[PDB]
Amino acid sequence: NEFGLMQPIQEFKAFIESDPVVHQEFIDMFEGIQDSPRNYQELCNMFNDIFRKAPVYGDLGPPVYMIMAKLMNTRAGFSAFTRQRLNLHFKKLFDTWGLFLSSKDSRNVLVADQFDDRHCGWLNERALSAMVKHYNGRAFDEVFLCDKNAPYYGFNSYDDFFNRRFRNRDIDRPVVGGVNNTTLISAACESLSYNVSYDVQSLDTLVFKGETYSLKHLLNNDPFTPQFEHGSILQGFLNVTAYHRWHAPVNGTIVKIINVPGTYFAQAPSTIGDPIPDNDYDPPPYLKSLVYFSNIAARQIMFIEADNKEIGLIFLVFIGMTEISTCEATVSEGQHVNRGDDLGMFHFGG
Amino acid sequence: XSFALGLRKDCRAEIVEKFTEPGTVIRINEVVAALK
Repeated sequence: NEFGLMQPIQEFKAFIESDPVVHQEFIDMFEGIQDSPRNYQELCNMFNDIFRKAPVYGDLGPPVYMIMAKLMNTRAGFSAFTRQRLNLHFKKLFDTWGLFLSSKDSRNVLVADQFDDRHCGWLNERALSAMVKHYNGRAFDEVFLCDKNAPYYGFNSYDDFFNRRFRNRDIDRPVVGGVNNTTLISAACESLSYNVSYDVQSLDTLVFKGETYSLKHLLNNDPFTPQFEHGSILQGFLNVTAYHRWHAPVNGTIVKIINVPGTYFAQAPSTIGDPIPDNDYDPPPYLKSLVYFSNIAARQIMFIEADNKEIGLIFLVFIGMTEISTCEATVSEGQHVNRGDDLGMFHFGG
Repeated sequence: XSFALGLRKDCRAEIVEKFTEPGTVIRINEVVAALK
């Protein structure tokens, strides 16, 4: 659209104004002397520009997170961001944004241009080098499937680049031990370890108590949930620099795939009001909340039956964060997967 | 973004110890749990 807010944002604005409680929550979260966005009208206008552009390299997080972080860090923000009616609208905004990100016009950030002193396109050496830091001296065009002599490294869209494939996984990311060893469980995602919890449990409410896993929440009251009581969970975080596809953690059968509406902007209540670092080392509040919002965030639950009956039923949970919250399975229930096979991928979207 | 792997108590596959320290690199497809 050419003039005015994209209709999805306009509907988003009208929903905010249609509920006195929501409307006041969108005033209170902006309290104190502010910079842009200073109110919810500026926030919408700013969404209107972001959703017409692809992200660039340079900030700690994706563009909507950058402008939402200060609002997330308030009681009023956390309150609006944990209403399902408002989160339905976010899903539509980010889903619409993903359309542009799958179009060929999103490739204008697949360049070496340095847009300013803090930002540059994804084909600039600074960005290229960041994405191959854990690949033992091999270059981006060696690790990933692309054409270093083609415009945009041959990618069709920002989403094509975001979901790039390994050129030779058996070189760069081997299935350690071989597909035929059924005693080993592979990592489903390229990531950093974030947490491990033993003897996991369920909680009646998700406040105080350590901001921990609650199985009945994380697994959306699935009937399988009791079998996982007293178990263990390993959680990882996927950076800007990280491959975003999912690989099968075991040889096995896809039992159950469940997509769960959830939050996009909810941080742990014990972090509200913590300082947001301006350096690149210290974690900001939302990034200290991954275990917390794994219970409530927009997510996809995947139950798999390992061919090896000593492993048996396992769960994967793929957890969204802000505008990167679309969880796409590329496998079907009843499908058999071999450890390391494509399982799905993350997208920008709702 | 984040992903979580969940294992049952009956499951005797055990998480590799080095991943209990936050910030450890997880290379996709590498071993994050094994049966003893």
